[PDB]
Amino acid sequence: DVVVRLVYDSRADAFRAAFGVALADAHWVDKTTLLWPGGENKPIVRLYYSHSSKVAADSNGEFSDKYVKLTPTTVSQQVSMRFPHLASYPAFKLPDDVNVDELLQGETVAIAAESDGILSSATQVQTAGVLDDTYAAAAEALSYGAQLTDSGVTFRVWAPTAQQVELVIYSADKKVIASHPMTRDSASGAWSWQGGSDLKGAFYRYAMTVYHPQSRKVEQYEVTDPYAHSLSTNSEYSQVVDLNDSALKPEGWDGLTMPHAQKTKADLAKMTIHESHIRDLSAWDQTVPAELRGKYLALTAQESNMVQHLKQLSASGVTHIELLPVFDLATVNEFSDKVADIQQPFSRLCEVNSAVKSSEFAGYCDSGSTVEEVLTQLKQNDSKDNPQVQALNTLVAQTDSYNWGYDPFHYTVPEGSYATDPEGTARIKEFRTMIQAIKQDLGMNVIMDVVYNHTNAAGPTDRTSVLDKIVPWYYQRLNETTGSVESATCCSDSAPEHRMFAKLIADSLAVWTTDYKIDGFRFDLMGYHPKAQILSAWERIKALNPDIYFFGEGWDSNQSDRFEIASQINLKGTGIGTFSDRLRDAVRGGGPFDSGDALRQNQGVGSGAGVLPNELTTLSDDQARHLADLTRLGMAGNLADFVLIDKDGAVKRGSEIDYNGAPGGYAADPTEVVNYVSKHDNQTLWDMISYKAAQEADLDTRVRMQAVSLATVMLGQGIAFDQQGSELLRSKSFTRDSYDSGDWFNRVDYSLQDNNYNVGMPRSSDDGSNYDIIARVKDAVATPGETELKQMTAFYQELTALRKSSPLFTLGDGATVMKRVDFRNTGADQQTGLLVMTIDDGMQAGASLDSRVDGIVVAINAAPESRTLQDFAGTSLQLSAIQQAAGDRSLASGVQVAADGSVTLPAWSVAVLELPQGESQGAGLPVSSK
Ligand SMILES: OC[C@H]1O[C@H](O[C@H]2[C@H](O)[C@@H](O)[C@@H](O[C@H]3[C@H](O)[C@@H](O)[C@@H](O)O[C@@H]3CO)O[C@@H]2CO)[C@H](O)[C@@H](O)[C@@H]1O
Ligand SMILES: OC[C@H]1O[C@H](O[C@H]2[C@H](O)[C@@H](O)[C@@H](O[C@H]3[C@H](O)[C@@H](O)[C@@H](O)O[C@@H]3CO)O[C@@H]2CO)[C@H](O)[C@@H](O)[C@@H]1O
Ligand SMILES: [Mg+2]
Ligand SMILES: [Mg+2]
Ligand SMILES: [Mg+2]
Ligand SMILES: [Mg+2]
Repeated sequence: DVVVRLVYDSRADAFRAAFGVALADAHWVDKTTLLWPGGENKPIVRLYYSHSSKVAADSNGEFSDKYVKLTPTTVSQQVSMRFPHLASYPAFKLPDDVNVDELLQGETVAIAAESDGILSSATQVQTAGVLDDTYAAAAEALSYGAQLTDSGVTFRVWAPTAQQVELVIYSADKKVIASHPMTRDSASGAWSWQGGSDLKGAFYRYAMTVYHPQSRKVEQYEVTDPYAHSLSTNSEYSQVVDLNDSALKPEGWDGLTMPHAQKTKADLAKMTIHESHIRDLSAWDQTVPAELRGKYLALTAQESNMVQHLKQLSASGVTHIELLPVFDLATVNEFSDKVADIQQPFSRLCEVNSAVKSSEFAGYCDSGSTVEEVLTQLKQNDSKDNPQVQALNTLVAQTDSYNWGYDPFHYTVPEGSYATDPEGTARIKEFRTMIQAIKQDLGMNVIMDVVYNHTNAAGPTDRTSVLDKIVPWYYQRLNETTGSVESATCCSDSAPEHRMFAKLIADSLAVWTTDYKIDGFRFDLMGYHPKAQILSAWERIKALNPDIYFFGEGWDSNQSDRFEIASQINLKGTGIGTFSDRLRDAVRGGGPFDSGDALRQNQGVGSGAGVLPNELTTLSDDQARHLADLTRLGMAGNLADFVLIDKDGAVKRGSEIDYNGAPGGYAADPTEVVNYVSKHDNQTLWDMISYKAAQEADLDTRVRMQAVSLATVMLGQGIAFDQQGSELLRSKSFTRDSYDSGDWFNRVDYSLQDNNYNVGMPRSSDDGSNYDIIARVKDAVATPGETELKQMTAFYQELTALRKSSPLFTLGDGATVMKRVDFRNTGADQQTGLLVMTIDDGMQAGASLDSRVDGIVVAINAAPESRTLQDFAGTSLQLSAIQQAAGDRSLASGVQVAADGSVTLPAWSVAVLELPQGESQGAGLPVSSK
C-alpha cells in the first residue's frame, strides 16, 4: 500500500507542521464505525495509532506509524439512535478483525490522503462511543470502589484505556506503604485488586499510566477513587470504609424513619421545602456553640436560636429541609490553617491570603481588628462610587470557608469542611448525626441538592480533575470539532449520556439513599441529563426506597440535538418534578437576567404590577392580567390540561397560556411542579420587592407584599419550595449571585435584629451594572427590624399552617385538581390583582377528603384597595379559624364576611375561607362548566 506523506530549521519543515494533526473531529463511535468529515470523498482514509508517542510524520513527510484501513460506509440505525448529532457525518468502516483494545491504549489519529498518498487533514479521535460499545455492558455488571467484604476488600476502578494501574496504599501519615499492580479484566476494562480486611481505614490512590488526548501524552499520576466513600482532609487521598460500621452511626440510626409520608401523590403534594446551607444556618448564630458554627452538628444545638426557629417552622408546616451541596465540594480548603473567616483577626487573613496582603487593605494586617469589624466600619462610606465592602469581601472570598459548593470533587463522600474533623471517617458519623437530628428532633424530611451535570475540573493537570484523569475524554461532554470540554453548565460539563457515568450517578444516589437515608434529590441543571437516564436512575433508586422523590431544574439545556433532555416539557407524566419558572416570574416580576432599570420596571403580581406602579414601569393592565393568568395556573399546579378563563375571557387550557413563547402549563400532576418565589439563585424575594415596589409602598406594605407573594406558593397545588430566611425578609444587599459572597452577604440573623439589608453594595463584577438602580431604590423605606421580622415569621407560619391543615390544598393528582379547583374574578372585567381560587369538597367532586369542610376559598388581594366579592353570597362561608385566631396579626386582619356571604378583603391581604361540613357532605363549590 501507499505511504501517506506530508521554531523550525527550514521553511520546508515549518510548512510540514502546518499539515499536521489539528482539532479532534473524528468520532470512533462503535467497534467498526468511525465518523469524520475530513475523510469525505477521499481515496485514502486510515486510522493511525501509536502506543507510546504521538502519531507523527517521520523525517521525510512519511506516516510510518501502524494504521488501519477505513472504507466508506453509511451510518447504521444503531449509531444514529445513539448519536443523532453525528448522524450527518461521513461514516467509515473498520475491518471487523481490528484489535480495538490495542488501539485504545494510546493515541489514535484519523488521517486522509489523496490517490497519490498526499495528506489533506489529520485529526484526533473521540473514543467515548467505542468505549461504551466495547466495554460498557461488561463494566456495568461490576461494582466499583474500595469494597470491604467478608473475605477482606476488593478494589475496582474502570480504566479501559489505561496502560497500567497500581493501587497505592498510604499510612495515616501519608507515607507509601505498598504499591500493587492491579489486575485488568479484558472484557470490561476494569482493574481490580483483592486483599485482606486489614486494609479497613487505609488511605489509597490509583497510580495511572494513561494517554490523555488533551496533552497527547501518556500521563503518570495518582488519582483518588471516583467511587470514594471516605477521604482524607481536602480530598487528597481516598479511604477504605464500610459505611455499615456501627462506629460510623449515631445511636438508633438503623431505625430512623422518614417523618413525612411520600408514598402517594397526595402525600407528595404536602411537601413544603426550606432550602438551606450549612453556613447560612449557623455561621452567625452566637447561640450555637462556637466550635459547631458552620458545621453539620450545629443542627444538634437544640437550645440555639437557629434550631428553635427551625423547630417552630416544622411545627407550623415546613416539612422538608433541602441542603445545598453537602457532597464533597472543591472550593473550600479543608485544611483549617489555610482558611480565614470574617470572625477571625485580620492578621490571620493576611497570613493566609497574599491578595489581601498586597491590596489597599494591607494596613489592616497589624491592626487588632477582626475582618468582620473592618467590614463593619467600611459600611458607613460604602456606596456606588466607593464599593469598599465588596472590594474587601471579594478578597476574603478566596480563602474563607464559604461557598454554595456547586463544585463537585467527589460525588459520594460528605463535604469535609462542614465536619469538626475533616481527616478520615469522622465526617460520616457527624453527617448522619445531622440527618438524624433533622428527621427525629426537627421532624422534617431531607432533600439533597446533587450536581451530576458537571465536574469541578477536567484535563490531566488540575488537582480536582478526577474522572477525566482516569478515563480521559469519556466522562465529560466535548465539542464535536475541537474535543474541548464544554462549559455550558458553568464548569466542566459531564456526559450522563455515557453508560458508565450514568452508572456512577445511580450508584452514588444508591449510597445517599441507603447509607445516608436521604428522602429526595434535587438535580442541578437536570436538563443536561437525558430523560432516559434520570428515569433509569429513578427506577433503580425506587428499588431501594420506594418513596424516594426526584426533582430538578428542567430548563432547556440546548442538548436536544444529542438526546431527549430531562426538561419540564419532556418529563410530563413521569412523576419527576421540575421547578416552575411560570408562577415564579409572574409573582416576582421580570426574570433572572434582568439588569439596570428593568429590575425596577418589571413589577410582579406580588409587587403591584398594574395596581401600584412605580415611577419607571410601563406595564399595561393587559400585561398585569397575563401575569395573574400564569399565577392562577400555577396555583392550580401548572397543569397542561387545566381549563381556566384567561384575561380576555377566553377558555384556555394551561398549555395555551403563553410563558415567553412557551406553553405555560406543562405538567400532568401538580406533584411534577415545584412552585417558588425565592431560591438561593438570583435576588431574594425581599430584594426583588425593594427593586420593584412603588416609592409610596411603606415598610408594612412591603412585608405584606412578601407574604402575599409567598401565599401564591404556599396555598397552591404545586409542591411548595422556598429559600431559607424568606420568613425573615432575608436580604443579600441586592446580590444576585451570592455563591462566593461569604458570610457577610449571605447572613441570616436568627436573633432577629435585621434582615441583612443595606450592608454594602454587592459584588461589582456581576452587579456593578445595577449600582445605579440600587442607589435609587435602596433607601426608600427603613430596614426591617425585630418587629417586622416577627410579623413576617407569623405571616409565614400562618400560610404553612393553612397548607398543612387540609388535604384540599394538596390534591396530588392532576385529574383531581381538574375536578375540584376553579377560579373566580377572571376575564376582562376582573379586579386586577385579586386571585380567588376555589377547591371543591362537595358531592359533585366525589368523596369528602376533609370531614371539617365542604369547600375552601383562597383569596389573595395583591392590591392597595379593599375588594368585595359577591361570588359566595347565600353560602355559609366562614373565615378559617387559624386566621381568626391570629387576630390583627393575621394576613386576614380586617377581612369581613357579611351575613349574606359577601366577603371584603383589605389591601395586601390573604384570606382562606371554608364551607363548614354538617351531618352529610354538602353541595360545596362545584367547578364551573366551560
Ligand atoms: O469558578 C467556577 C464557576 O464559578 C461560578 O459558577 C457558579 C455560579 O455562579 C453559581 O451561581 C452556581 O451556579 C449553579 C446554580 O446555583 C444552581 O442552582 C444551578 O443552576 O446550577 C448552577 C451551576 O451549577 O455555581 C456555579 C459553580 O460554582 C462562575 O459563575 C463560573 O463562571 C465559574 O466557572
Ligand atoms: O450555570 C451558571 C449560572 O448559574 C446561575 O444561573 C441560573 C439561573 O440563576 C437560574 O434561574 C436558571 O436560569 C433559568 C431560568 O430560571 C429559566 O426561566 C429559563 O430561562 O432558563 C434559565 C436557564 O437557561 O439557571 C441558570 C443556570 O444555572 C447563576 O445565577 C448564573 O450567574 C451562573 O452563570
Ligand atoms: Mg471538600
Ligand atoms: Mg469562598
Ligand atoms: Mg452541542
Ligand atoms: Mg368535606
